[PDB]
Amino acid sequence: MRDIKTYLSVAPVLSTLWFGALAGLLIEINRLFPDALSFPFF
Amino acid sequence: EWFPGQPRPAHLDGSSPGDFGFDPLGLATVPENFERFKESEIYHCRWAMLCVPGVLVPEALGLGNWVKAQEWAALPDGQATYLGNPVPWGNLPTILAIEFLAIAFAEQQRTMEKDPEKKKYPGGAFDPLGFSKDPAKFEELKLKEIKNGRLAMLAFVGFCVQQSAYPGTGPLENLATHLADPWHNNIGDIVIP
Amino acid sequence: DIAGLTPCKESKAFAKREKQSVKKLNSSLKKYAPDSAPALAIQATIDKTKRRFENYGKFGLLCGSDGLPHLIVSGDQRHWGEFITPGVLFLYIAGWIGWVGRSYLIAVSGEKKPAMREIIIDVELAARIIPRGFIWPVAAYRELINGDLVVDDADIGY
Amino acid sequence: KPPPRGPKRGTKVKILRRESYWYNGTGSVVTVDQDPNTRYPVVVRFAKVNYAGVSTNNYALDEIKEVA
Amino acid sequence: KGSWLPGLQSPAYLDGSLAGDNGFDPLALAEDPEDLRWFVQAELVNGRWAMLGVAGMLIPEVLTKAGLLNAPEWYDAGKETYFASSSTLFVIEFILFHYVEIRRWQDIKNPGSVNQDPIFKSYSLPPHECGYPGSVFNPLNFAPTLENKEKELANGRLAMLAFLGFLVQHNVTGKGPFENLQQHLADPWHNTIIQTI
Ligand code: CLA
Ligand code: CLA
Ligand SMILES: CC(/C=C/C=C(C)/C=C/[C@@]12O[C@]1(C)C[C@@H](O)CC2(C)C)=C\C=C\C=C(C)\C=C\C=C(C)\C=C\[C@@]12O[C@]1(C)C[C@@H](O)CC2(C)C
Ligand SMILES: CC1=C[C@H](O)CC(C)(C)[C@H]1/C=C/C(C)=C/C=C/C(C)=C/C=C/C=C(C)/C=C/C=C(C)/C=C/C1=C(C)C[C@H](O)CC1(C)C
Repeated sequence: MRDIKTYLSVAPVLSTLWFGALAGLLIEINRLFPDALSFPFF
Repeated sequence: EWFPGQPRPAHLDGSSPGDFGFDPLGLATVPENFERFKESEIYHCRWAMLCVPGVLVPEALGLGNWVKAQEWAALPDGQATYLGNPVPWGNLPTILAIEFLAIAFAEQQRTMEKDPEKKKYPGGAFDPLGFSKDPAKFEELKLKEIKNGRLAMLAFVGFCVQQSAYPGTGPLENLATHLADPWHNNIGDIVIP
Repeated sequence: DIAGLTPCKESKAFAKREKQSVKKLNSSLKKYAPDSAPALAIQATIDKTKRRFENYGKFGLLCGSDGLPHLIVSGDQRHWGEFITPGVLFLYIAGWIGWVGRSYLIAVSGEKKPAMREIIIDVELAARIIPRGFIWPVAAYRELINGDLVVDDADIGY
Repeated sequence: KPPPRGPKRGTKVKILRRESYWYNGTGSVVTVDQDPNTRYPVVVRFAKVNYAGVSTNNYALDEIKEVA
Repeated sequence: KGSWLPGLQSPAYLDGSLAGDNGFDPLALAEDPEDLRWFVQAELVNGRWAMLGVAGMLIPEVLTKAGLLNAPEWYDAGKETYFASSSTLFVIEFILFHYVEIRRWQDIKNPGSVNQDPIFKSYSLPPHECGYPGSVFNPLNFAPTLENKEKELANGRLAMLAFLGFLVQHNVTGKGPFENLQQHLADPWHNTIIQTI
């Protein structure tokens, strides 16, 4: 079990999941704010 | 000290009139540079001290603006005026020539003498009455000259920035205007930021 | 009106671009059933680009002589919703990332062969080091104050 | 009884030699040959491997600083 | 002391000597002692001025809505017209504060240096404790004891929180927070952050 944990902590899979989460966040932001060119908050 | 708590750097152990321990850029680490800076400081403050009343006196009494006193040079036929006296040879070329010759010749013959104390403080025939009588009084009036001249240089900076922000004005004029009404005639209109 | 660039809340070529875009979209729309989900998404994108044109006509966007937005990054905070605030936001993010990475590495340096933890991250230590981002401006600050950020003559080895 | 040259053991050394990969580098002494006919009697391990794959080499004492 | 987490062990940074210790540093910022001092002073000043500000927000609002007084909202007081224009009082503020705060900072860098009013030599100052100045600040001879520093810091932390709340609620609403309280008391369920979005 702990072996599969140390394997999961190997940079490829960690990086893939991290990048997937980041891309999901970005595409969701783009969905909720289409075309988002300026900073119309301040 | 000029600043409480901040210790004085090494090469500022008083030991000189005007030394209140202010040197944040450490230019004074070089002895020759230090003496040269003292000499140039004395020159600067002395010039500005002579040259502030040359602005004040005309500005208030019978003269006009301190900028128009030289207006004779901008236009061809300009001839200077002594409170309402256009002196026969107060024309541009003669005063230009006397300025050149006197200033250059003299300040050469005076600078080329390396006492080196006489440079900063001439004396010689400029102390026959002995206003160097009292050494305590001597250092005291030295400190006095340094302080007054620092103030005069500040005053010239103020003149510059004021005449900049107020095109074509007079120090006494702006002073009387601002004093005439306190809380809306001041630097505020100039600088919100 | 910087160099004459009118905002397309008032210019015309912007309206022409908007009109032509919605026109070609609508002409494409009339080739299906008025209820087909593809046609529905087409109308959705139509109103979406429409409200985009509207939003652009709400935030002082100075607008070119050809009907296009044009940023104004000259420093005047009047047009700052383009560079200044997003710039400092991204700088905050980048400082976050740089500081957290540097701190992780400095920490994990003290092991037997740090390469084994540089290839296979100490995800526990990584998790208890990562959220420190809120300190990256101030912390590094003190570092430079205390001179514990740089080195003088240690170059190779460590 | 004849004083053995070189540091004792474990003394982290700073390299003074210029033409090595570890110029201004921090290594560890592993031994020094007490023979006075040597010409490079100290030997140092590192934690950074150089281009040739090696991680150890020889020096005299002049090219060492017994840092600590 | 009161670790705000009945199971977590407090880090060595916050032992309990300084007032208001609860080991509340889940990000290990002040683990360096001098930075801990820095943030102590910063929390002190922020809390004091936050108490000041939240008073100046709340009390005028209720005294105006009570009919006893008449004074604009803290945000509606800028455009108001006074005996002095904005810039004048602002630059006077700037010079006076560049005196006072720089003296404070000099005290911070040097314990017990800038003590005396450098104008007159008597009347000056009794030696102080950093963050808790001497005579001319505590005229009522209050003893700087515990349960005073703790109460100060707790009230100041809550004041900071309440001030940030004021600011963000004015952002989302622009209305008087006491009016928000009245609407709240009308129906807490129909009046909250949920409906206003
Ligand atoms: C002293 C702290 C304090 C107090 C008394 C209030 C009180 C109030 N806030 Mg508020 N707020 C605060 C801090 C505070 N806030 C802070 C720090 C923020 C920024 C995150 C906000 C952001 C905020 C928004 C965006 C809105 C309110 C609104 C309101 C009102 C309705 C309650 C609501 O919608 O939930 C409040 C919503 C929050 C996000 C508040 C979170 C505060 C945190 C969790 C700390 C407070 C914990 C505290 C110990 C418990 C309450 C103490 C109280 C019983 C004495 C109410 C009068 C709403 C309003 O005006 O409509 C009527 C509204 O739209 N608040
Ligand atoms: C957090 C780690 C970190 C930090 C603080 C820096 C800092 C710096 N790098 Mg750099 N670098 C890094 C990682 C890092 N690097 C990595 C991983 C690579 C290989 C891809 C590089 C490749 C690189 C080059 C080629 C150059 C720099 C340069 C520089 C300097 C100028 C900034 C710049 O141009 O970067 C530009 C930005 C990048 C190159 C992006 C790299 C940043 C990566 C993506 C972050 C890595 C984070 C970590 C691996 C993820 C784990 C997260 C955590 C949970 C552990 C600056 C000192 C330049 C220099 O020499 O300046 C004098 C330069 O020429 N870097
Ligand atoms: C909230 C705040 C800081 C909060 C910080 C917190 C909780 C940090 C917590 C942490 O770090 C710790 C503890 C430990 C870490 O491991 C975890 C985190 C979470 C990172 C500061 C507010 C600080 C708020 C302050 C200082 C407010 C001051 C307000 C003033 C002076 C008001 C002025 C006015 O009201 C008047 C006077 C008159 C009016 O008319 C006009 C104006 C000008 C508006
Ligand atoms: C009379 C009259 C009248 C008519 O009508 C007209 C006319 C002609 C115009 C006139 C006049 C003339 C004259 C003589 C003039 C001159 C003046 C001067 C000399 C000035 C100076 C002036 C000068 C000045 C101010 C100077 C200044 C300076 C300064 C600040 C500096 C400072 C510093 C120092 C120390 C050091 C440190 O570490 C740094 C710093 C910070 C850098």
